[PDB]
Amino acid sequence: QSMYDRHLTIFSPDGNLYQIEYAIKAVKNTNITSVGVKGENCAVIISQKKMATKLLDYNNITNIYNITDEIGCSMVGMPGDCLSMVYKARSEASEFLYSNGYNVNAETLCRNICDKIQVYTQHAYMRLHACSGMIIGIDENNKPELFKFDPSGFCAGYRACVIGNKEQESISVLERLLEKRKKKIQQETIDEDIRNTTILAIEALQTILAFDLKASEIEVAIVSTKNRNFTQISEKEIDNYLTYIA
Amino acid sequence: AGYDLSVSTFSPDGRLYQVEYIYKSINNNNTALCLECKDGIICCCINSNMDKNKMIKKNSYNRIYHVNNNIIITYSGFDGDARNIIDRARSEANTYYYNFHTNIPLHILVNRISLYIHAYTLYWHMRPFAASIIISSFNEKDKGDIYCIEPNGACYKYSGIVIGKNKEMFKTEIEKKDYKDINVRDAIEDIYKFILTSNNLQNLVNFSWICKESSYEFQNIHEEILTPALNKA
Amino acid sequence: LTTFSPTGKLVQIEYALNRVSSSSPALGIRAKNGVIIATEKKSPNELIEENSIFKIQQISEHIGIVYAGMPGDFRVLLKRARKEAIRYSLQYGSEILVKELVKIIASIVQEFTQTGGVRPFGLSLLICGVDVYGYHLYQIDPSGCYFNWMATCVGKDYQNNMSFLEKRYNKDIEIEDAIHTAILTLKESYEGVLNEKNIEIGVAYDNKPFKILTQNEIKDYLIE
Amino acid sequence: SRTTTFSPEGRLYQVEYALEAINNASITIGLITKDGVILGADKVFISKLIDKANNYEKIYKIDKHIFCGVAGLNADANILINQSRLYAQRYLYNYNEVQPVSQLVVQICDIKQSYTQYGGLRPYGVSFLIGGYDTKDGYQLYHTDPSGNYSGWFATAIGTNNLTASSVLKQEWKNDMTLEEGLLLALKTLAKSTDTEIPKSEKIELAYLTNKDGEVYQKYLTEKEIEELIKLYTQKYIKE
Amino acid sequence: MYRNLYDTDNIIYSPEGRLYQVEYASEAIKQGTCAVAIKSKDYVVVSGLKKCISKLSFPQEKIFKIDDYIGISMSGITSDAKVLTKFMQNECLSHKFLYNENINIESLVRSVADKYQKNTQKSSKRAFGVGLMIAAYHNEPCIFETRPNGSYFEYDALSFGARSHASKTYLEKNLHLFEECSLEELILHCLKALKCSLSSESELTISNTALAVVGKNHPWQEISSLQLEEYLSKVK
Amino acid sequence: EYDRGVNTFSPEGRLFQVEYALGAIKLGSTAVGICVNDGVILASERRISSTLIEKDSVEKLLSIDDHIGCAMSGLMADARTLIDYARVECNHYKFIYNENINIKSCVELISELALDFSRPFGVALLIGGVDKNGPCLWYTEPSGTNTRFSAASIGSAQEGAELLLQENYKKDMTFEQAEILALTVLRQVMEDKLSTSNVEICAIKKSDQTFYKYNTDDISRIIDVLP
Amino acid sequence: TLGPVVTGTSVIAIKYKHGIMIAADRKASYGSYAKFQNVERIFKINNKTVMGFSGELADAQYLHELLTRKNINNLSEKKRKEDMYTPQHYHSYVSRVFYVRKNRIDPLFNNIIIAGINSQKYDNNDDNVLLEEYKEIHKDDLYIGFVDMHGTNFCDDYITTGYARYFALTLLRDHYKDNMTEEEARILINECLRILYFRDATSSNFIQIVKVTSKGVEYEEPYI
Amino acid sequence: TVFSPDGHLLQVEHALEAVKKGGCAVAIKSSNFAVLAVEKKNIPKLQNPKTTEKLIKLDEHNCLAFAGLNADARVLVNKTRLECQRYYLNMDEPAPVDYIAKYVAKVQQKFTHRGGVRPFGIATLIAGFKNNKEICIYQTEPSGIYAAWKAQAIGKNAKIVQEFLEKNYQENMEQKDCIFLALKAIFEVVELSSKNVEVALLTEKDLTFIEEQEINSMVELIDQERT
Repeated sequence: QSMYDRHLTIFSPDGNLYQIEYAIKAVKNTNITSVGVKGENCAVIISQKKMATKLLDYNNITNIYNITDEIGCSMVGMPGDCLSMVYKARSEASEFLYSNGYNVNAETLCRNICDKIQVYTQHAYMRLHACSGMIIGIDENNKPELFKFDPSGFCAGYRACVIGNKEQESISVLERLLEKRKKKIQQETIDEDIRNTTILAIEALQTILAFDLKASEIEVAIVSTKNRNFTQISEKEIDNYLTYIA
Repeated sequence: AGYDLSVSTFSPDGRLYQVEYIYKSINNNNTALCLECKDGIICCCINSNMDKNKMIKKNSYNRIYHVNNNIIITYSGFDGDARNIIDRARSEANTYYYNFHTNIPLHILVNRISLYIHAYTLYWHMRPFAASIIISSFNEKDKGDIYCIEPNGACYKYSGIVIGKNKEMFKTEIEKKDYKDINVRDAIEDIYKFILTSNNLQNLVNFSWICKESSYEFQNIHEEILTPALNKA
Repeated sequence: LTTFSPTGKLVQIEYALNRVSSSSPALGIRAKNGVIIATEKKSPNELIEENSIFKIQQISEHIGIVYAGMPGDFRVLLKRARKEAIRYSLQYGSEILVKELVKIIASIVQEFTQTGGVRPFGLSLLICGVDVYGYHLYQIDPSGCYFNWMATCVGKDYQNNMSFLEKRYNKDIEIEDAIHTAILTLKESYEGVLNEKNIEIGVAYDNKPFKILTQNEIKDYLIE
Repeated sequence: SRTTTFSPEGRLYQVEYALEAINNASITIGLITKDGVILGADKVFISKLIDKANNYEKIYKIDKHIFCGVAGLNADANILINQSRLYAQRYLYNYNEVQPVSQLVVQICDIKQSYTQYGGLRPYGVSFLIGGYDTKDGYQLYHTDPSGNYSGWFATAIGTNNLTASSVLKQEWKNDMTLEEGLLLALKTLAKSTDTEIPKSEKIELAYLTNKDGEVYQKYLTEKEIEELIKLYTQKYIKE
Repeated sequence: MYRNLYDTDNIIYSPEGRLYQVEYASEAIKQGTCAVAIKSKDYVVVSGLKKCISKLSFPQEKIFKIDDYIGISMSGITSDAKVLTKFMQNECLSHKFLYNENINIESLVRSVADKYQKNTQKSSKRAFGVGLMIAAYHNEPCIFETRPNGSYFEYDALSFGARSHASKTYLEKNLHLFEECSLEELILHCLKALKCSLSSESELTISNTALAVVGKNHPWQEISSLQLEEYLSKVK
Repeated sequence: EYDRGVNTFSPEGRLFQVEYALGAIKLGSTAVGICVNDGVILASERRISSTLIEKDSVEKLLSIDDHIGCAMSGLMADARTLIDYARVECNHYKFIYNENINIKSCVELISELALDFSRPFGVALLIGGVDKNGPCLWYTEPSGTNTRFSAASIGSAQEGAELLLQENYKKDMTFEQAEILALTVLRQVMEDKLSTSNVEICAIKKSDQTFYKYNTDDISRIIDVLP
Repeated sequence: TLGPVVTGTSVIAIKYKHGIMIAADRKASYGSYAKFQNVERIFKINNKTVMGFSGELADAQYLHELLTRKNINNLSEKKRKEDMYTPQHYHSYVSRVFYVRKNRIDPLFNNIIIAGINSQKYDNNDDNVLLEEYKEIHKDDLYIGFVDMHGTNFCDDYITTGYARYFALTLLRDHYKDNMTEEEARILINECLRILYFRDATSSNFIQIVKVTSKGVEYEEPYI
Repeated sequence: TVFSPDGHLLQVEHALEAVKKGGCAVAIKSSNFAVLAVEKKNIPKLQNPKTTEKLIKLDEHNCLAFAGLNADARVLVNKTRLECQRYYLNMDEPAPVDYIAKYVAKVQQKFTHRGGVRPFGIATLIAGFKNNKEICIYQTEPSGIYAAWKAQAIGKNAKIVQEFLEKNYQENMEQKDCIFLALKAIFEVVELSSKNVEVALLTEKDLTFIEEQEINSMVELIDQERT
């Protein structure tokens, strides 16, 4: 029947915003996943490089967008809504420099994005932005930071999180992968986090996607200390890390 | 239960209806085509609207537009709504030329045009655009690149792409010959052979190529090179 | 455009009250030397770091707030709450009074009901703090009204959760004694029996600045 | 539909539901005496965990000589009080004198009337007994509705059970009423409206103006009304 | 669920992919009177048929004037056609004031077709249901026309809704107008289109068919009320 | 049934909100105006059924200016708004250009105000004058169609007066010729007698180029000729 | 702006049978001294028309960019060779830019000279924006216009702006002939700018001569 | 506010019917004065002056007795008293009754033509003075129409009281005779209570009320006239 989900600013009898609820299903319907995990003095984002459901140049299609030279982020969901969200973030992070001098913090960037998102929720101005992403980046405290935001307002932040269509089949796997490094050996920190976290990150993606995970269909980025650049790891290093599973 | 009315209404399945109908709107209009070559980027545009007018001029209905001397733009869909995007494209070049005194690059124009089309989708009162845009260029050092902008953003780099009423037909004809390293002067004769497969011997297909080492700038159709069409092989 | 109804009651407000009736339980109890607040932090997993997601935020050096509804709305009302704690602090050099602050946030929530094309706030607030006129613990309703409570709960199943406070509360209770009667109103009230550093508790801490109790600090009280 | 549309009967819809929405709210009593106007209230008790000693949300203060007893939506009541306090002060800033209540209700009913006429917004589900003292015509007691049709009175009992409590003032009220006799008069109608015989004193609140050439405008404490409640026991100014 | 949901709004699209509100405007121009224009090598003649609503009434004007070398002929509703005339008049006159050269024809219609576009995406303003017919001459006489959706077609002959099909067929087999350089044969060829496409048993041209010519040494000269019935409205 | 929007079209190519007002103009008082070679003569009824009225405050033939007079029909409360607007722009024209405005330039602006896209003005007029090029008579509609008429009629009884003028209008008719003709069509469609109070004719002569309301005394000498 | 801080010298525009001859030095003086000695002033605005400066060089970019932009917009709608913006259009447009600035107080001190070919009888229906024999013109298809900072505009057969108006124009008003040869025009300017080397305090060598013929816009650089 | 499929206005006819459920008010013109009349009701032993619910002033010479929505008159009068004084500031003359009535009618008309605005559900009647020493009682409806009258009545069952006034309306009357005619209009409120009828005698450009003392001397004579 004609239920109460027509507009976006109208509550339901039980009290649920169904326009927001349907917008989260838009991200789960794009069948594009991504994993983000923060370890010691580093954090990485693993993309998937797939068309949001011939002759397409695969180097152009991606799900990683640097907001600044220090704060990078990923995007999923509808390709139209995710592109405009980066521009509503690049024009915001750069605005922080012109209005406050310092570079924007990773935790302040996500909370400032959610403030604009919440405004479009209470008002019937525009449609919701069917997207999600993992904002990555280190701060002035020399600590890595990761933050995930849903189509609604959220500044959760996780040490390891999965965004995409498989969030209901990955917490049972990421908890074990995180446990495979925290309560395990944990010897020292020889600044070899890439061989310690990213190796224990790509392994998490292989446990989610049952494919062989071709190196020409995956691209990661690191924002660790001594680098501080959100550099996209080259193809040769990606294929080299894929053979480390043996 | 009728949820595809406005553009701000999300379907319960998760899809975004009222914007997917636009793909069914561009699938009934005339087609456009473009492809990469080792000497330039030859374009194409078939206007399959011969059975009703037959009174228009031969070289009047042109659907090839350029923002400046080195970036071409075509339409596929509502010809009226595409005029508004060209106005936003040329103004984007002119605004970029004032603030930076140089030609606007391709990877920064496509990202600004796709934002303009996507911006009208979010509104509850403005209707979305109904025109798919093909943006291409050909650098002197680097090779060409064709960006395809469909409704609801999604800027994608291509190497050959067709959009219109036979997108599932001409796509199979391009993957046969590797057009990445052939020429422009021979591909133009091959393009006219494809149109004859899928519907008469008429000169209603106007198209230009951006580069034939002709100062690497957007030329015209050059009728003398178009008239020796291999109409049989 | 949240119009009236023939029965004489707002229907969108009644629907908004159902959202706060199905969220995490928030609980505040005043005392004679401070006010305490508590919230059952439903930890979904170990990925969410506790120092990021919170339910107890500050407004000034003497005002504490608690959320009880739509988590996405836990920041917009906070931004205008801190902004009002600054606009009053610019003109008037002293601290912002709780009654002067709660009447402004109640006016902000009110304007999101009468305005056309807007949605009411899906949360219930719990403003508490030290004042020059004693202590206070107010509760803001999505309708816009506010109550000068003494000990109340606003989360899920509060019809029976308040029953613990109607029979296990005295007018003269110290802040240290009120902690165990608040934990009992959380652990012994419903599910969430594995209360091991999964409860955020803020206190007025006998006229000192607002203190957010740490996990190991609450562990001293969690043994009973 | 919306408030902009009329009805075939000639009445409205949004302003008609608001007139009924205040009928499900607590009662308030108005009363003009020969010493000063007095007001009544009914604190609705959601639970026994309210402060019940420092505050009460049924009688507010507009100015140092104008005060109203609200009845209706407690949420929407705070806006008009925040709107009437400005008009009671903008008149002082523009004319250097106190504002007469006759020029205040007109300034406040127009803000209600402006909502039931355009904007497409819901009306104000509020109605209150606003009274005060003035040098032009002494003590006064006005009464507004959600439509704006204000009217002067001597005694009014809006809220819940109006027709029963208003009938009490049709006979027991007198033209000459002292301050103490008026309080006992308004105390019975405040108690019998809730179908009770005696107020629990952890209930109803009263206020009174009684200008002693300075407009004292004292409110009441939970201990001060005990003496008034005790006087009702001996001298019962019964239902009738 | 179809046939009545995607019909009254200028925003919604049909599931097939057709903006049915704008498509009604294209058909709304067919209820108007007929019109026809002939593009010769150096001249352009426009034949417009007025419509006498009553015997006491006067035939309302159909062919208008914009500039010396630019004149349009509406076909549709007089409400929106008059608005586009003022927009086209203030635009071309501003070009002769801001600069000194005349306004380019295709650069003018691009502004007029854009006016249709601005009244198509907004939900409040509807589309101009009027079929314009811009006939002009700058360096080569060209004839342009619009529709409710933004369009331009450098036509060589046209028709407009009354008996367009009977008139389009006459122009399809008459493509010798380009060599009919003599203006007298052109106006007789253009008037023959209406004579062979008028209604059944109606009055042919009893001084109620507006005619206008434009060319090399010809401004938008409206054909006088005497030059047409002497020999042009007397050959047939 | 499409009636929600104001600017909706029809599958047959027609408007809807405008067509509703097309029938609203067929309920006002009848009127008739004749454009002769020497001037323009107007006529109307005066529904002053209740004798308590002042009989002069209610008028059907107002004046746009001293050279242009007009009639009214339909919503009398909305007809005054267009006449007040016409009294501004025609007078504003005299301040810019020293000559009087042309009716062709005045009726085109009185019709553009009925193109508010509020609601369309449900009113039809019979604007007439002797501005330049002799006298002209125009008849506007809420749809915006401005058709110059030689002799037309608007009102609840405009159907009967239409065919009467077709069988009576002659091009070589003077003022006194049409003055009796402007009353014989009113004598047919009338639920009363053509007294000296129900008729309110006025004319604009070509000589003085100004309008002059025919008072109660002058109309008595014209209503008694018995056509 | 205010005050000609970075002025320029004067240019000389003379028309003849093969085309338009223009000349200008490269000295950009900073008031009292030669700061820049290698700047360009003869600006190419189309494939058939050019424009020169004088006055403040800084207030020329606000006019050069506002003019070269219009050329690309016109080039993007080139559906015929006759749709190119004739010099009559550019000169009348530049005068409108100066007239709207004259209504305000800021005038953008410049004395722009616009020259070009006002015809379309020489095939150039192909534009090479980013980089045999001549012809004879009827002297009426060659447009050379002047624009003052006050908005004064006209067109003639020989224009000279800035400080050379009192020196170049005098020698050129009586020595100018009709249908001058190419060697006659360059020898006329060479003997003319020599006078502007011993009298003008702000002038130098590097006469950037630019000729606009029926085949393109050339460039040359003598040194006298 | 939009039209109807036949030609009426559902937002105006509803508002025009809304004034029918209101207190009656009758006015009557005379030679050099114009006495007004209104019939209200109040709860006994409460509501002492009814805050002068009717017979509102606008100037020194312009009375106004509305009818209908009591709360919607404040916005109508305040938007009128402001215009009555603004006219005095720009033309240096006390606003004539012809201008006030032409303004009140334009206020109600400006509310039905615009969209998203509820029409003024109030029908009034203004009695004042013109520029010359004259008195013309006007009467405005919520639709926007207005016309002068020699006597008029609006409110609950205004037809039966206006019909009675149409018969025994003399031309020129006496100050007490004109009051008796207005006091013979108690055909709306049964038993003719003196605490219900309120009359004011607007004379010599100075409004004044009528005390209840002389009311009883005139309201009691009507009972001894039906036999």
